[PDB]
Amino acid sequence: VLSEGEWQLVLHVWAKVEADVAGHGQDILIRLFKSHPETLEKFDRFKHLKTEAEMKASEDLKKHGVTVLTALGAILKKKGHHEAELKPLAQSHATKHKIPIKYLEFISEAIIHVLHSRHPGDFGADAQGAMNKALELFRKDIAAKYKELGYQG
Ligand code: HEM
Repeated sequence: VLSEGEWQLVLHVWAKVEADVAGHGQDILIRLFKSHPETLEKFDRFKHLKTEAEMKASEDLKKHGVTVLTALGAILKKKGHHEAELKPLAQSHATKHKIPIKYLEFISEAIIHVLHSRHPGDFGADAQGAMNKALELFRKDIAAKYKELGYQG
């Protein structure tokens, strides 16, 4: 599992994320969209945005970035005991949104990139390693629920 010390590192950086969720969530989604364009085509509500300027301009994209980080935050503060929060997310993303497990890896890279940008002195190699373990645990449990449903990535 993650140690209690690695969970400390994770949540100490997330409390800073919580001081500007809407800004963090918008940067993360933008980074996902540009680095991996195919993920934007999964969003009927965002599929119209072509440039980074248009993305930055959209209130609705910002609204959805808040939705995602709030849901991720609820999960991370359970420190691994997240069965009830994670189960509905896997179900929706499996059966309704149809999101390949690989795209959950892409958004995980996006989160880490943005956390490094916004919090250097605060997001050293050790905190980077803890956060990547926590995201791999996230991915690992959703993947298990996907397999059960017939979608395995
Ligand atoms: C940490 C990663 C993610 C979290 C925490 C997350 C969370 C959520 C939440 C809470 C919702 C709204 C309720 C729901 O539909 O069940 C949602 C909706 C949605 N998510 Fe995710 N999501 C994540 C990653 C992704 C990725 C990587 C994609 C696509 C590449 C994706 C696509 C969607 C879509 C298409 C919706 C519906 C948007 C709309 O039309 O209203 N999600 N997500």
